[PDB]
Amino acid sequence: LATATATLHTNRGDIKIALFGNHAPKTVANFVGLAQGTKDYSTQNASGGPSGPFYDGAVFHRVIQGFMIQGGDPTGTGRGGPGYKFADEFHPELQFDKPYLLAMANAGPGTNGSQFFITVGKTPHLNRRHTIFGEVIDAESQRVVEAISKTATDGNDRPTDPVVIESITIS
Repeated sequence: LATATATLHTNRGDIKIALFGNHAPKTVANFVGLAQGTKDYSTQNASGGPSGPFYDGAVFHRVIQGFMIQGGDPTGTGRGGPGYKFADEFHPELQFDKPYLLAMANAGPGTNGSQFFITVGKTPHLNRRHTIFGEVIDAESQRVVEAISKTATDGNDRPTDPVVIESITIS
């Protein structure tokens, strides 16, 4: 299925994710573009600057145990994005019937920006509400995602110890 690989190098470990470029071409192209600094975004990146890799220094600001981990907001608040919205991409072969799925966070139809999430369980109520565009490959990466999901959080589901995406390798 996969047409490319992404590794989120976090301060709590690496997460190798297979990207579904043939099922969600625009979403994957958007994620890869931001990751590498190739996409033209109009806000600031997670390092506060105008250009380069968009997600470096980004946190997972929303972690809910046995549900998912969500990040990719340059402000780390949950209200931010790269300065644009774009369409969802639902594919009949992609649904939330396994854990460890990379998908886009959103505020309802057509609101994808930069925020994404990784599930830690089956979440069928998210079917046809969130674009799936990836899946974590190896068992070790699944463990990092698991450990991140179990981290201590405040009353808003924000981790007390910041989980930081230090950079992202594409390959």
